[PDB]
This record gives sequence, C-alpha cells and structure tokens, in this order.
Amino acid sequence: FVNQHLCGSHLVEALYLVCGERGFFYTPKT
Amino acid sequence: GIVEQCCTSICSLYQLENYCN
Amino acid sequence: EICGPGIDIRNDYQQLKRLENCTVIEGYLHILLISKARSYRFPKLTVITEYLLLFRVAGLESLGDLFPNLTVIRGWKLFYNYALVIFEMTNLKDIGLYNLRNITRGAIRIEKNADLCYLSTVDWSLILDAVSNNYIVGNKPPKECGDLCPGCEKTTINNEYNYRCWTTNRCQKMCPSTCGKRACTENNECCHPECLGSCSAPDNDTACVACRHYYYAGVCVPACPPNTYRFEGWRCVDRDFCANILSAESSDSEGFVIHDGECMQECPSGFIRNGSQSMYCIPCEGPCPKVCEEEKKTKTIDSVTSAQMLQGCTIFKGNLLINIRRGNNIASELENFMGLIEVVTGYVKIRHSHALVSLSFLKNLRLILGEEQLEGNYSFYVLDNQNLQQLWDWDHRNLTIKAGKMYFAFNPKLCVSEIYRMEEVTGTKGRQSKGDINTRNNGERASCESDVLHFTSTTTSKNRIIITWHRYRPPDYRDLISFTVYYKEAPFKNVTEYDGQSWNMVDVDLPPNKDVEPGILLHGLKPWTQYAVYVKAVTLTMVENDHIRGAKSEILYIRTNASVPSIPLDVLSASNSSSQLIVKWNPPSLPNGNLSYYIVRWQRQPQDGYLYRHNYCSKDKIPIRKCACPKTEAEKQAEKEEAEYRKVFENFLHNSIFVPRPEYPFFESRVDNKERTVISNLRPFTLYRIDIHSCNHEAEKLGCSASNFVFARTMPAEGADDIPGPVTWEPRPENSIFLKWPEPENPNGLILMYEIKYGSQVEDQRECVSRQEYRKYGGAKLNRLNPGNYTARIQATSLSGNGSWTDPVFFYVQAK
Amino acid sequence: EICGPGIDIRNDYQQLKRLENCTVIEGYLHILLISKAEDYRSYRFPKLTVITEYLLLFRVAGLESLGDLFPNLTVIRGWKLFYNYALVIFEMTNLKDIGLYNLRNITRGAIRIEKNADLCYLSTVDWSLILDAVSNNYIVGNKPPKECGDLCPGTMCEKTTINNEYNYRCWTTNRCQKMCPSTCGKRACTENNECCHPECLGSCSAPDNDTACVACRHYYYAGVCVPACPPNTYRFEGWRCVDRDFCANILSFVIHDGECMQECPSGFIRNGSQSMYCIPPKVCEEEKKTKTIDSVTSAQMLQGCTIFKGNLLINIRRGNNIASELENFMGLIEVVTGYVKIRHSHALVSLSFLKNLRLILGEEQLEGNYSFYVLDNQNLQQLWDWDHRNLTIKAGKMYFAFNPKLCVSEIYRMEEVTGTKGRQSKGDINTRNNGERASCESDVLHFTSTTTSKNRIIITWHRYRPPDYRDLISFTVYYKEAPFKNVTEYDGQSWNMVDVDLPPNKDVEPGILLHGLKPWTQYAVYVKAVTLTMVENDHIRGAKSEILYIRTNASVPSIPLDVLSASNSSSQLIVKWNPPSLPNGNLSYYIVRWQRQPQDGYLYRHNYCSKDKIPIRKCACPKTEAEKQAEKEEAEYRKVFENFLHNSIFVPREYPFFESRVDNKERTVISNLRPFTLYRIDIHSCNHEAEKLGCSASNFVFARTMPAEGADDIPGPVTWEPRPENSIFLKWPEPENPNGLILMYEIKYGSQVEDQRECVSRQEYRKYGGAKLNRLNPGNYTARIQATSLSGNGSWTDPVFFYVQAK
Ligand SMILES: *[C@@H]1O[C@H](CO)[C@@H](O)[C@H](O)[C@H]1NC(C)=O
Ligand SMILES: *[C@@H]1O[C@H](CO)[C@@H](O)[C@H](O)[C@H]1NC(C)=O
Ligand SMILES: *[C@@H]1O[C@H](CO)[C@@H](O)[C@H](O)[C@H]1NC(C)=O
Ligand SMILES: *[C@@H]1O[C@H](CO)[C@@H](O)[C@H](O)[C@H]1NC(C)=O
Repeated sequence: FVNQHLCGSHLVEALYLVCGERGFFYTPKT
Repeated sequence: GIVEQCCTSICSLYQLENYCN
Repeated sequence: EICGPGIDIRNDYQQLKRLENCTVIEGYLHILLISKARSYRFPKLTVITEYLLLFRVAGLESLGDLFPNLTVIRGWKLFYNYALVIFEMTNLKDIGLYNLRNITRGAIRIEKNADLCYLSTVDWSLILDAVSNNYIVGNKPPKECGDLCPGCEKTTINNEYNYRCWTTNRCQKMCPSTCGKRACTENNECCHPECLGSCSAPDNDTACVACRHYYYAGVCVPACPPNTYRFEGWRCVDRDFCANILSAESSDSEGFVIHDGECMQECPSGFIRNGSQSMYCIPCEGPCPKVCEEEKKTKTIDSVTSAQMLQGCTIFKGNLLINIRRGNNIASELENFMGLIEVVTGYVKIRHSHALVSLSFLKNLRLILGEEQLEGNYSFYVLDNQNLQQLWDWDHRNLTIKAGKMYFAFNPKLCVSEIYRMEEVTGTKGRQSKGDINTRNNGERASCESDVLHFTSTTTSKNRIIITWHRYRPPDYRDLISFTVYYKEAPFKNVTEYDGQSWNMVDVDLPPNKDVEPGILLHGLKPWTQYAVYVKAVTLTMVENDHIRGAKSEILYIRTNASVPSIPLDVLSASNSSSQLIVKWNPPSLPNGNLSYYIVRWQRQPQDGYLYRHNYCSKDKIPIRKCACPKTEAEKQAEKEEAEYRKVFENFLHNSIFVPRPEYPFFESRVDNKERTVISNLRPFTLYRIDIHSCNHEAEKLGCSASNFVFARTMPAEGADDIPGPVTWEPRPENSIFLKWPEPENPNGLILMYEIKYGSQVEDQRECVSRQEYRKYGGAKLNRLNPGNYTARIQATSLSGNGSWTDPVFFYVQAK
Repeated sequence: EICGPGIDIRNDYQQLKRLENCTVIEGYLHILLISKAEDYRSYRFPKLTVITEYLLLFRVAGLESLGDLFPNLTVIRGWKLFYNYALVIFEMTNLKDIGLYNLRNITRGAIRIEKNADLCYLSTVDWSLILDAVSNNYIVGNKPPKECGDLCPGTMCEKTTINNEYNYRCWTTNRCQKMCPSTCGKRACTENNECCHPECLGSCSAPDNDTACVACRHYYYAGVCVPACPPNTYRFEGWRCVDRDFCANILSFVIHDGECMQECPSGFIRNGSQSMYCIPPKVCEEEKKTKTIDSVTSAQMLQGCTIFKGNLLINIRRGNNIASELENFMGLIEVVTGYVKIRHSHALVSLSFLKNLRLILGEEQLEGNYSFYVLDNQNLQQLWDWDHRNLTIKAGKMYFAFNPKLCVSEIYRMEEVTGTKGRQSKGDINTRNNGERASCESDVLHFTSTTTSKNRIIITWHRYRPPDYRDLISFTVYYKEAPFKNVTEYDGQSWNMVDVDLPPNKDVEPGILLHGLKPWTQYAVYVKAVTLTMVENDHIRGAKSEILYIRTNASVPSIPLDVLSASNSSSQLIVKWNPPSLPNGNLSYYIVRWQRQPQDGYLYRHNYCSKDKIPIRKCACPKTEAEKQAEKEEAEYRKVFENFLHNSIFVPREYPFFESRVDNKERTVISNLRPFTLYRIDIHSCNHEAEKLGCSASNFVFARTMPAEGADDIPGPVTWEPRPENSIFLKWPEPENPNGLILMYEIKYGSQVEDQRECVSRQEYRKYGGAKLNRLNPGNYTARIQATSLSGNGSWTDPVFFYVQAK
C-alpha cells in the first residue's frame, strides 16, 4: 500500500498485495 | 465505485479490510 | 565630359554610341541583350566609378574592342560584392581591357562565358587585394585553351611562375620594384605618389589619368582643401554645387547635405537634417523622428506587403487594423517593416488575425495616444484571434495608454490572468468594468497554470548533450502520455518560447522502466556554442478542465565543448624578392574557441628527381579534344484520444468487479594578431611546403588543428644562371670541333640543357645539349664543319627560363 | 443443464469446478482474478456450448489459452453486453493464443481485446466471417505485430482475403480457423463441410436435421430449432420459449405479447383480475443526479421508460451505428425533468433517435442557469427539431458553442419552435464558432462581368440589396488554385481571403482586381456577403455566389536542360538533354542545330619540332541559421537575372548550321559527320505556343567525332632517291584526309639498327614534299615514317632501304 492516490493497474497490484489470498470476493449470491 | 474512493480521495487501510482475508 | 548616372544600353549597338564624348562614367554601366544588326571604339572612357556588367552582348569578340583605355574601376558601390561581371558572353574569346590597372574595391566574377580563355594568364594579385573572393566557373576549360601570347615578364603565381598577358597581342604591363608601391608611366618612370594608373609626365600631379585619393581642378590631392567637399568619393566640389543638385524626383526629394566634409544625397545613419532644407546634418539625441502619415484615416494591413509601406516609419499618425488571415512567418517580417513604430496617435485594432500567436512584433510601442477612442472609449481592441497566446507583456517591457479603455473577445487561448497583468502594467489599472473584458470565452482552452519539471542532471560533450529530469506524477498517473523537448542555437540570453517556430523538437517517450529518471540525448551539435533547452509534458486533458496541468522547465542555457581548431582557409603566398616569402591566409572556418594565435610551419621540399633523367632535347606533348517528425496528425488525436478511451473502460471494469462486504628540417614560428608573416633567410629558388596550424586557447590541451598546405616558390635569382666563365674550343678530326665551357655555380634550381649558336658567317646552326651530355663530356662536339672561320654562342635553359648568352666564341675549321 | 443466473468463477482455479456440468448459461460468465495461477491445466469443461450473454476474462494469470477451457463454445448470443462488447479478454498477463476454434457466430456485440501482453494470433483470423460490423471491434495494446510471428501448421491451411491481405488464418499454432466453403452461403455446416438446415447456427451434428443443431439462430424448444417457437410458447431470455409453469415460479412476473418479462411495458399495466394481464407510463429511478450515457450497457438501463426524472449527459465518443440501438432504449422517453447536456458526442450525426422527447422541465440547471447545453460536437450535423415534431423547454437558458458542422440557421430554426429568443446574449448563440462548415440557405449573387489578362483578373457582381440595406457590412472574395473542378468551399481555410467594401456610390456595382496570379492557370472564385446576424436571426438572409472557374491567358517558357554530347562511333555523335525548367505551358519538341568548327588554322602555323614549353609536372537533420542566410543569398543572385532573360526575348521564327527538330524524346543522334572534325551542338526548347510566340533559347556544346583509325596513316608507299653529300631524299604521299590535321612526320632509320631519329616539320614537307637526310655515314641503311595527326600518331611506314657509298 502507498498513501498516494491508487488507480488502474497500480490499484489492482496494491489491492492484491494487501488482501493476498482467500479474502477477496465478488458475490453472485447477492 | 471503488475508484471514487481511491481515484478521487485517498484509501487508507481501514477502507480496504472489508474484502481482504 | 563626365557622363551622368548609370547608362544602360540594351537592344542595339547604335545606342552604344552614347559613350562617345564622356571620359568618366558616374555609377554602374549595364550592357544587356545586344545583337549585331560592326566596329566601335570609345577611347575616351578611362574611369568607371561603381561597377561594370555585360550580359549576352552577342557578336562581341573582346572588350579590348570597346574600352582600350579603361584604367580604373573604383567600385564605390558593388554588385553583390563584385566589381565586375561578365555572364553568358557567348562569343567572348578574351577579356582584353589591357589598360585596366587597378580595381579599388570588390571581387571579380567570370562564369559561363562558354569561349572565355585567358583567365589564368593574369596576375590578379597585382590588380586587387582580395584574390580569395574571386569566382570563376564553367568557362572554357583553360586546359583546352591556347593562352599563346607573344613569345614580356612573369611572376610567381603561387606554386607556378609563367608569363602574364591579357590577350594574344598584349602583356599585363606592370611597374618595376624600383618605384615600389608608387604608380608609374609607360617608360617605368616613378609617378607622383598621389597618382593612379598611367601618367603623361613623371612626378607631376597635373598629368595623371586618375587620382587615388581625390581630384580637384585637374590636381591629384590626398585630401582637398577645407572649402571643398568630397563628392562621389573621387572628386571634390564647393559648397554651392551640392545645393544646386536636386535628387531623384520623389515625395522626399531635397537638396544635398554636408557632413564631415562629405556631400551626400541624405544624412547617414546616426545623423539627420536640420529643417532649413538645410545643408547640415546634426547629432540625433537618440532615435530620430520620422512622422509617417497616410491617406486613409486608418491604414488597414491585410498582409506583409501592405505593412511594407510602413517600412522605415517610427511615428504613425493614424489608426491601425490588422486583418492577417493567414501566411507563413509573418511576424518575423512585420518586425522589420512595422516593429519600430513607437507612437500610434489613433487606436489599434486586431480582427480575424489567425496568423498571430504573439504581438511581440510591435517591439517598441511605448504609447497609444487614443485620439480616436471608440464606442465606450476603446483605443485598443482585439476580436476573434483564434490563435493569440501572448500579448507584448513579458516581465522585460512596459507600455502606457494615454486614453481609451481596452476590449478583448473571442480569444480562445489567452489567459485572462495575462490580460490582468497587462492592464496592471499599462496604467489602465481600474478604468475598465466587468463586461468590457470578459472571462467566459477568453482563454477558455489555455493550460493557464502548470507544474514545474526539474533538471536532475546534465551531461555535455563536443557534438552531443545527455540530460535528465525528474519523474512527473500528475494526480492520476494515466493522464501523462509523453514528453516533448525543444532546443535551438542561442548565442544570447534574450530568448522566449514564442520566437516564431526557430525551435527544434524531439519526442522522448515516458520511461519503460519504473525506477529510471527519463532522459534525452541531443546529437548533431557543434562545439563552443550556447544552446537553449526546455521541456514540456504532453498530457490528456478531457474532463480535466480543472484536474491536470502541463509541465514546463526553465529555458536553461548550456554550451557544448571545445575542439581543436579547424583548418586555415585560402592559404595563398607569393615571393616579392629572392630569399623571402609573404604568406596570406584567412581565419579557420570553425574556431572551436576564441582564437589565440596561429602556427606556421615550413620545410624545404626536395627538388624532383624526375627532372634529372630525361633528355628534353628529345621529347614532346600533345594538343587535343573530344529520428523523425512524427508530429504529423497521429500525435494530435490519434494517440491522445486512443489513450483516453482505455482510461474510461478500465474505470468500468474495476467498478463492476470489486464489491465490498456490507630530407630537410622543419621550422616553426607563431603569428600574433593578423593572418600574414614575411619568412626571411630562404634559398633563392627553393620550392617550399607550408603547413599552417590554428591553435585556440583550448588547443594547448587538445593539440593543434590539421594543416592546410600550399607549395610556394621563390623568385629566381637574377643573373645567377648565366654562364660564369669563358668557353673553350678544341679541334677534332673530320673537320669537327669540341667545345668545353663551365657550368653555373648557383643555378636557379637546375640547368636542364644548353643551346649552341654557331656558324661561319652567320650563326644559322643551333644544337641542343642535355645536362647529362655535359656531365659525360663537359660539352659537345660539332662534326663535319665546312672550312673557314666560325663564331658561336651558348645559352643555358634553367628552370627559371633561358639565361644570358655567352661572350661570342671565335674558332676556325681547316679543310685538312 | 440450463444454468441459473450468471456464473462468477474467482478467488482460485478450484472454484471453476462450478462449470463442470453446465452446457448452456442463461447469463454472463466471469473468470476473474485467479491470482494463484498454479493449477492451470487441471480443469476442462467440454459441456459449455452456448452463452446467452457476454463472456469476460480478467487477470487469470495462470492460463495459457482459452482452448484448454472452452473447446466447444459455439455461440455467444450477447443478449446483454459489457460496455458495447460481448466478449472481453482484458489484462490476461499470460494468455498466448485465444483459441475457441469452434466459435462460429457472435450475434449482437463487438469484441474488445486489450493490454494482453503476449496474445498473438490477433487479426490473423477473419472476424467478418464470425460477426458483422468488424468496424466496431477494438484490438489495441496487444503484443506488437512484428515480435512473435503468426503461423499455422505447415506454414497448407485454409485461406481468404484477410481485409486487403491474403494469408493463412490461425486460431492457434496447432489449429486452423475451422471454416467450410461459401457453397453453404447463409446456411450452417457440419464436419466435413456439409451444409445443414437453415435453422442450425454454428456447428451441426448431422446434415440437414433440425434436432442436430447445436444452437438455434431464432429459437430453441423441445430440442428442436425453429424460426418461430410453437404457439402458446412464450419467448424467454430471447433464446427459448416456455409456459406459465416456469414464468410463474421464477423469483420476483408477468406476460405480454408472448414475451415473458419482469414487468409490463409502457402503455400496459398490471390488472388485478389475473397476474397475466398486462392490460393496456413507466418511470426510471435516479440514484445519481447526472445519469451519464456512454454505451449501450448504460443506455439499456433505460429500456421502456416513459418518464426520466434525472439529468442526462451524453458523451458518445465512438460507434458506427450506435444511434440505431439508442432509439430502441431511449426512444420511448417523453419527459426529462432535469437539464440536458451534450459533450464530445463526436458519434452523433443526428438527435433523431430521441424519438418521442417532448419536455425539458429544467427542475435543475447547470452553472449559469442553462437548461439545454451543447458543446464541441465535432460531427453534430442535424438537430431533431424539424417542424414536424415539437420540443418544449419549460424554463432555463440555452447555450451553443464549437459545433463545427452544425449550420447555425438550424439552431435559430430550433430557436423559433421553442419560442425562447428572449433569454440569450451573443455568447450563448454566437455565430463565430457555432456552425461554420455547413451550408444551406443563401441568396445567389450574379457575376455581371469578368475580365482576364496574363497576370490579373477583374470581376464584378450585382448589387446585393438585402431587406435592410444596413445589414450588409462588406463582401469577402475567396480564391485558390484549382486545376480540377472537384473543389468545394470547405477544402481547408489554402483558400485566400480578400476583403472588399461596397463603394459609397449606389449607382456602381462593386468589383475586385486580383493580382499576382499564375498565367495559364485555373483559379476558383466565389463570393460570400457578410451580414449582421442578429435581431431577426434567420431573416438575415445571407448570400453566396456560385463557384466560378477562370483561367488567365499566357506567355513563354525556358530551355533544354543537361545538354550533353559525346562520340561513340566515327561520323556519329550522341546528344542528350532534359525538359526545360519552367515550360509555362505544354512542351512540344526540341530543335537541334550543329556546325563544323574549323580544323585549327590557328594550330598548323606552329612548328612543333621547334621549342615547346616545359611541362610543369611529370529523419532529416536540422539546418543552422547562418546556412539559411547563405542559401538565401545565392537565391536572390540567381533570381536577378532571370527577369532579364525575359523582356520576353522572343526568337520569332565558316560553315552554316545544319538543323533538325526533335519528335518525342529528349535524346537524339546525328550521324554521317566528318570524322574527328570539331562541331557545335545547339538546342532550343519549345512549347505548344512556341509555334507563334517563339521557342526558348539554347544550351549548346561542342563535339569532336571518333577518328578513323589508320586514316592518318600514309596512304601509299615510300619512295627514296639519292642526294649529294651522301644525302638521301625520301618522298611519300601526304594523307589525303587527316584525323583533324597532319601535324608532323617522324623518321627512324639507321645503318644496322634504326637508331637515328629526327623531327620533320609539316612546313618542311609542304616546301619539298619530303626531307633530305644529309651527311649520312657510309654503309647500308633502313628507315620507317610516322605521320602525327591530331588524333595521335599514325602507324609506321613500310621499311625503306637505302645505302651510302664509301667511295
Ligand atoms: C537579443 O540580443 C542580440 C544581441 O546578441 C540582438 O542581436 C537581438 O536583436 C536581441 N533580441 C532578440 C529578440 O534576439
Ligand atoms: C454434476 O452432476 C452430478 C450428477 O448429478 C452431481 O453429482 C454433481 O454434484 C454435479 N456438480 C455440480 C458442481 O453441480
Ligand atoms: C450470425 O447469426 C446471425 C443470426 O441472425 C446472422 O444475422 C449473422 O449474419 C450471422 N453471422 C455470420 C458471420 O454468419
Ligand atoms: C439559477 O438556478 C438556481 C438553482 O436552481 C436558482 O436558485 C436561481 O434562482 C437561478 N437563477 C439565477 C442564479 O440567476
């Protein structure tokens, strides 16, 4: 994570590095 | 949308634990 | 009679007859497009002040037919720095002109004269100083020319020495060294020092053809007495004469003036007239007042040509519009024609001027007096300039408007902030009102605030620069698309972004790594210069109308490196006297530094061995005949639009994916200040090689330049090659005679052969003796001579020509 | 099976197992963010054949090619879309080839493939064969073309004209693009390329059997494809028809016009008697104030709404025919309660699609209180306010700017229909940017007179008297060089503009003098009057003259270029040249003149046996400023003369000039000349008017022909006679015809070996016809002779035998 403004590919990479595995979802069940 | 939180404002961690492990 | 202004004589000889009575021509002389319809001679003409020109004067074989007595071309005004032109003289077989003695000013140009021989048989260094600037091209190849003039003197033409001659019947007469730099008459009697050309009598100022400095009442004078004034740079006249001449008819036609003793049609730059239709220029306290005015109340300018009429005006007492719809590099020429206009009494208006990006071309406007203020009292008014970016409002200029408010509308690219600053400086600080100068449509599309890039590092070389700047992150990193860099040659520091575009472009692209500060290499420069450089950032502004900015570094001035100087130009040398040389050359083309001095080096080149072996008493020759500019339109939209159509899908994916939980030695010497050096203590007849180096202040470290070279031969030692002693004769059988004689001790280069002139009653018989033959025998044998007494002479042919004949040799042959 | 709504596979390759059974999906298919990228080839799914909505793949880092996952995906119906697209493959960091080799028909949407680092085989497959409107596809940012290099096996593979190219077509390195010949035409086809029934779409398991269809190009029911599904069968999700047993049990439904829908449409409403009755309004809801529209995905959210209580902003950047679809979704809107705006809608050519809009109530307005706003529509040629249809704005301002192709009168025409003139200043409806490239209403000015010369044109036009004479302010005259008549007013403003003012005298019609034109050239000219477009708007009539073509008369040209000559064979001389620099008209021919220049009588006066002089020996780089100045100066120099050669020099039209004229070519040969004799070659250069005005001047050269080898040799035998003092006279004939001249003769002779050599002058032979060799030593002798001509030494004569008696 960086305290700068996150956007685009940088956003996706930072999001992965923050969450990692088994934590990140989009729910069709909703 | 997530961009309006992050591409316009800043997104601290507290705004991002919601869907991490 | 002194002919008047320039004669032109085209379309027939019968108009050439005008030249019959006058002995001096004032001004040029054009002879154009004649065609034979005949013998004409004009022995009156002697001096042509200014130049001469001939062009397609068909049927003319030589200028020696017309002007046998042309002696001086003073060249006071020149034809593009040429004092003589002979162009496409299709039938001209020789220049002639055999009495031409001096061309005071300018060079000579003789080209495409398809049959012009006798080009290099003239010592041009004896008629004119700057032989380097001459220009001879395309004429008949001198190699196929005859150049067979009688046989007269000869001179050392650079490496070669040979006869000099104007035409087949004449030689280029010159004075001897006894008179030195003085003029001379035909019989070599030194003339009056203030005399030019030939003389009727020696050392008499009243007997000359032309006076080098000045002429007055038939008396050559260095500077004519006080109460006389210089006229046309060769003669003097009284004060009242200049007052009685009227210049060419014109709105400004007036009498002549007197300044520094010179009589001129108008006052010189830096001086102007007093108003009494005076005859006295005066100091001009500063700039001088013109006061141009026009016929219209208002001078409309539609293009450069219409502004040309203001060319040379300073104070325009009238209104102005500018309606320059289109045209290239207009501002650069408006600077020349109109930039000096410094007070406009009316108003100033610009409309539809889509060619102007800056009003800098009005360099020195320091007042708009507003005598013609418009509705609402407007005196400065610009409307619908779809390309205007910068009024004349740099930190380094001021302005003042006496009266009348301002108006600006439909200027898409003009910062409203810039016009605020402008109205602050112009003194009209608070006269206007909100509606006069609107904020809606002015500058609506200007990137009117910009971040600053920083140059992190710089790297310089001769012929290359390597430069880098920090990584610019705009708020949203996809907005930056590329970098663009500008540079130009700038020897001074008064430069700005809006100087025409004069500016070069490169197209560095965003770094492909993510830990490397960008950078560019500028290649193809030249040393010791001072280039200017600034960077900008191409960025995607769509809906960033108030989100992103541009970037702009400071104009940063840097100077490449220092090379070793470069070659010396036009190295030319002659020998005025034996054992001395004179050398002249021109500065090197590329200093690569502030020139410190030059270095001259000479070595005695060996005399060729080729010349020893061959028996020229037996030989012959023959005659004959028989990286890109991708700007285009890709860059405008085809890469801007296509990177703001991938930044608006990506913001539809992430927003419907992510959901959260609730032979000889070399010498060397050094010249000081001027390109000239008289070497002394040389051999009488030695060929030299000269190597001439240029060394700047930085060449002490880098070494000196490459050597431009020329071969120079000294004048032969007079009388050195004549036979030094008496000849000896001995009898031989078969009524033969053997002759032995001494060789010269110090010959001019070499002794090639001997010629024996002999006979019983008259010396009809002649024989050639080779140098090798003399070495073997010490002479030659004459065989089977008829009985009787005989007398003979011998001649030795040295490299400098034939020597002097011997004391006649008396001998006899008996029958038995 | 028939999968339920949508299938979102994510988190890890394990969950992808949810597709293990499924053969057709009534929903989108998302494969996203499988970050582990490890299991990769551990899963396969041959069941899937038909997807009724789009298909999306995003950052599945571990996959190599979709051919491993979905071998039999046959039709992607695209009944919905993902931002105008039915198939999206984005940021697939490790995808090398697409695959999907059985895919044969995409119905509705386009395709976007983007930012795939190493996806080759893009554009190597003819997309027009799989879907229509290839112009709506968008492939960019992929691996650069030249890097990998597409190939098929043996590259031996199927072919067509890919766009304008012609090459193999490759799904992947192992499989060609399975395509069957054109013989089937519109029909589908099976393996071995046999045409099936016209209701099969894509593949087909048996030839010409309805049941064998993999998918149905119209509808599917009871395992059989049918152009229209049976009676009492209600079209559902646009690919299958069902009955009340189904639609009654989906989780919250209604019926109408045979479609099974979530709600009744506009003009029909629920009837409480029975749920099926959509008995004969519809409102979209708002969450944002500004409901921006950029794509059919966002426009489709409005489908069927009668009243939109929000704000519209339209930003349609691209789309070849998007206007067709927007009509079906938005065409049923009649009220927009908020403001309406447009922005960079460079795709809209007409607002006609908003079929039934009536009111813009302006409950909310932009900054500055604008209720209808239009800006920078680079292609908006037409508004929808034709007099046939009404548009009522209930409050607020208008505004218009930067509408390059919208003709301004149309805005005013719309301005009338709404009756809203009394709310706007110049800036709002200015003419200085809104509409300056579209034509229409215009009086016609009549050119009363024309006058032309070689360098000037004078024209006059009738007095335009508008309904108020004060409206006109000036006349503007446009002209440009136009060799061909395919010219229009809007060809770039190359068009020179000139300003002319109506003369104060009202009895004289205006006119202009144009100067500085090229002679003999076509110039286009038309006239547009300038009027004060205000107060009565469109009633300011405007005027435009027709485009008029004028050509100014003519004059003369220039000469032959690169005149050169040489000799290849005796009596022949080859001559070349080029066209002149400025013909200033149609060239016609050249003229060649030639003349003998004498053998040098100047030269047979010299005694070459006498003294002769000693031989003396034996990505365009830039441009510096100074340069610019330099190559300017030379320019002024060479221009100073040309205006001299002119003065219309006008050539009306020892040995004389022989003459001939050139027919077709800039080279000519003249033969049968005197060998080795010097000549002159002179050439003029002519135009089609050189027959009357005279032909341009000459560029000339000289030539010496090839000598006849041995012609300089002695033409006969040598003769010898004795002479006193042991002397010998040799008499030989002179060469009748020399190679330019006879210069000299040389005799080599000797007693036992021909050591002796001497030089015999030409004049000596003239006096005596020979030479006397005098005072020879006793003994026999031999002797040969070499005349020297201008072409070099001849051949040596035959041996000459003579002797000297000792007694
Ligand atoms: C800048 O200074 C130079 C002096 O080197 C001068 O020639 C020039 O006119 C000045 N102004 C500009 C715009 O270059
Ligand atoms: C696939 O079908 C089989 C057979 O009915 C069933 O056992 C299995 O659970 C199904 N798998 C899924 C993921 O529904
Ligand atoms: C795909 O199928 C649709 C069904 O209507 C048809 O309109 C379209 O022409 C087909 N395209 C191709 C390339 O066969
Ligand atoms: C402009 O709109 C605002 C908000 O709807 C309204 O309050 C105001 O009265 C309007 N007129 C103005 C600002 O002149």
